[PDB]
Amino acid sequence: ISTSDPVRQYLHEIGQVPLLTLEEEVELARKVEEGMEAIKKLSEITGLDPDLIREVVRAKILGSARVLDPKTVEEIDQKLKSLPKEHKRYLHIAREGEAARQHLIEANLRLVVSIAKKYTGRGLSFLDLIQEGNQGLIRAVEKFEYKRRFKFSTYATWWIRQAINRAIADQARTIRIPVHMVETINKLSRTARQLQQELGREPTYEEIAEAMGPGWDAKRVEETLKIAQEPVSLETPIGDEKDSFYGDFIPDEHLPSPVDAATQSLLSEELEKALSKLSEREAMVLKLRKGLIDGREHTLEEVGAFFGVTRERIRQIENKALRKLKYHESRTRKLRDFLD
Amino acid sequence: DVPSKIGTLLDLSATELEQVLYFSKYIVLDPKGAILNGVPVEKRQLLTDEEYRELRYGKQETYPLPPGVDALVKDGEEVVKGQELAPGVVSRLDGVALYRFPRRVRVEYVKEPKDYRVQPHMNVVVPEGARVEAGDKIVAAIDPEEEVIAEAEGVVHLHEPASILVVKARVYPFEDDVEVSTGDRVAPGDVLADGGKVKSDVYGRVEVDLVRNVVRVVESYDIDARMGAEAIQQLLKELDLEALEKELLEEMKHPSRARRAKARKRLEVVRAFLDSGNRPEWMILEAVPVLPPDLRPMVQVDGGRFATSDLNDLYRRLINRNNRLKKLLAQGAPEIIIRNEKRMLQEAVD
DNA sequence: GCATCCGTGAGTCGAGGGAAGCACAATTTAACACTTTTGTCAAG
DNA sequence: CTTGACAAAAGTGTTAAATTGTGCTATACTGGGAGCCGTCACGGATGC
Repeated sequence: ISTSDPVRQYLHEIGQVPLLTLEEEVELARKVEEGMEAIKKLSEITGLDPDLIREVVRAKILGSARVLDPKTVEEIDQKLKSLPKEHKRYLHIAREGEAARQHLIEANLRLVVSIAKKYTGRGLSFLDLIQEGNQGLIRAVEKFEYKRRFKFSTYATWWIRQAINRAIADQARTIRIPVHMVETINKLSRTARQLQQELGREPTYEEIAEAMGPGWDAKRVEETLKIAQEPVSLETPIGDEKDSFYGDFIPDEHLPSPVDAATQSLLSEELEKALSKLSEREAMVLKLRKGLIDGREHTLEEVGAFFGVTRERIRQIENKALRKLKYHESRTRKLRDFLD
Repeated sequence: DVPSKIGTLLDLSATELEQVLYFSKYIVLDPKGAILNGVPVEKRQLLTDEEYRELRYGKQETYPLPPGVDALVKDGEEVVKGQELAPGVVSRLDGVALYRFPRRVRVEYVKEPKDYRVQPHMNVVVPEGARVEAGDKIVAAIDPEEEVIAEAEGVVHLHEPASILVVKARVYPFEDDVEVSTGDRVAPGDVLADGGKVKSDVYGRVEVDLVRNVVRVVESYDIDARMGAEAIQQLLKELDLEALEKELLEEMKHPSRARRAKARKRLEVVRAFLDSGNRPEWMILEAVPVLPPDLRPMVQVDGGRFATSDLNDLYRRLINRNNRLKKLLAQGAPEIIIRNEKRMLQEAVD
C-alpha cells in the first residue's frame, strides 16, 4: 500500500493470498507428501541424488525467473521426461507436489506475521522477525504431516516461534553470545525480576544465585551479568547540545605516543653506543641472543651453527660480555635511567 | 540525489525508480509477445503486481458454493462471463470450470443410484462419467475402513462440489503418455501427448491432470519482467552511450525550450559517463566495501566496557539480511518472501 | 503557477555525561603424562 | 673451545570436560503500532 512503509507493503502483499480452507489445506499437504514420495521413487529408479532431482523440479516449477547451471537442469529434465508413462507419472506427481508446497507456504504468511508481532523490541526489527518466522514456516511445511489430522497452524506455530527465538538469540547483540548462554541470561533476568517484585527491592547476587538453583553462587551471577553487558555506541551524545559524543573522550592506547617512540629510539642509540666497547664477536653474540639483529632471539646451538662454536663457549662468552657491560655501566652510569 | 543519475540515464522518473528499486512495480525487459488487455506489452513498461501475475500465470478464480446446494455446471465445461454456475452464484470470467471438492459421488450400478459421501480427509480418485468395474477404488481415504470401493460395474458421477474453479485455459484430452509435465511453458505447435496427435494452440503454463487425464494449458505469457536493482542494472548494462548521445544531440535541435533543456541535462550526464570512463551499471552495487575495523573500532574502555561505532551495527544488519536472503534462495522460498528479503537488503544497503 | 522536495542555518570553551527449554552432536579448551631442546655446571 | 651429564622450560600426543551449535516440540491460533504541530523558515531546483 504505502511505498515508503515496508511493513504496510509486506502486509498488503501477503493479503493478496486468500486463506486456505480445511479441504484446501489437506489437499496441499497431501500433494506435498505425495510429491516428496515421488521424488524419492524417482531417485531410487533413475539413480540420481534425491536432492538434485528436487532442485531440478523446483527450478522447473519456479520457472526461468530465478537465477547447477541451466544446461544440466534441462538435461536432467529431458532425462526424466525420457522415462515411460509409469515413471513420468511420478515426475508429474513431484511437479504438482512442489507447486502445492509453494502455494501452502504462500498462504501462511498471515500466521507468521501474527506470531512475530509478539516478539518485537527484543533486538530485532519487525520485518526481520517476520522473515525468520518465514524460514520457520518453510521448515514446518517440510516437516508437516497431514495423516495426523491436526491443523497446520498447530504444528507450524512451534517452528515459527523456534525460528524467531533462535534468530533473536543469534542476531540481537553486536557481540554474539551462544544460545545456551542467552537462555541462561534470560532465566537469570526472570529470576531477578521475580525476586525484585517479591522482596520489594533490587535483589543482591546472593538471593538471585540461591533462587537460580544448585551450582549458582554470587560470583557466577556477577560474571553472567558482566557477560550480558551490551557494547555502548561510540556516537552516543554526551551533553545537552548533542555535539559531543563518547568517542571524543576515549584515548587511543594502541599506537605508541611520541614520548614512547622517542625513548625507544634513545634506548636503542644508547645500547648501540654501549655495545661498541665490547669486542667484535661478543657484541654480535649478545645482539643475536637478545634478538637485536634478526628481531627474534636465537638459541645457543643456532648461534653456534652461525659461528661454528659449541654452546658452552657461547654461554661463557655471553656471560663475560654481559659482565663487561655491567662494569662499563657501573663506571659510567649512562644507561640506568632507561630501566624505569 | 535529485535529479537521479540512474533515472536520468534510463529516462525513469523518481517515482518510477523508487517503485522498481523497492519492489513496488515490475519493469519489462522482454515481453515475449505478451498482450495486456488487447494491447501488446512493450519493453521498459511498468507492470503492477496484479498485471504481472495476470500476464505470467493467467486468470483464474474460485467461487465457494454454499453447503448442500449442487452446481448446475458439470466438471470440465466451458462457462462465459456472467453465467450462473450454482443457483446462487455467477462466474466473472469465461473459461473451464472445474469441481474443486465434490462432497458426494453418485455412482449408478447396473442390475441403482447408490450414493457415497466424501469428507475433507477423503479425495476422489476417479473422473466424472467414468466406467468402473467391480472392485476398483472410487474415493481414497487415510483409513482403509472408510475407503469407498465399487460393489459392481457402474458409472461414477460427481456431485455436490465444495467450490468451482473457473480458469481461462485450454483442455486437451489425451490417451498415451504426455510429452510435457506440470509447470512447463508451451507455445503454439508444441507437442503435448500422443506423439504429436495433440498440440498446443496457445501460449500458457501446462499442467497434466491424471484424475481427468487431460492436459490444461493456462493462457499466460512467459514475460520477462523484474523488480529491484537487478532489473535496473540490466537496463544500465544494455545502455548504449554512443547511440544515446547521438539521439540526445539530434533531439537538441527541437524548437521547444523545455525539450532542449531536458536533452541538455541527460546529455551532460551521458557526456560525464563517456569522458570519465565509468560504466553506468557501476552505480548498482554487487560487492559492498567494508571499512577497516580500526576506523569503526570496538574498543574496551578502562572500566572493561566495550564501545563500538554504529557502522558495525549497519554492517551486521546488512550481513544478516544478505545471509538470510542466500539461505532463502537456497531453500526455494516463494516469490513474496524473496521479494521482501531483497527489499530489506536494499534498505539495509541504503 | 504551484507544488514538492531538499539542504542550510558562528566560533572557542567546560560539565557531566558513562518463548523456553531439552536432548544430542561437534568443537574447543584444559589437563596430563611423556619427549624433548634449552639452559646450565663440571671439569678437560 | 670441548663433551658429559642433567634440571627445566617447552613442545607433543590423547582424553574427559565444558562449551557451543543444531534440531525439535502436533488442540488451534492467519494484515503492526506508535503515532500525535509553536509542524522551522527560506531559497534553489525539478517537474508537472
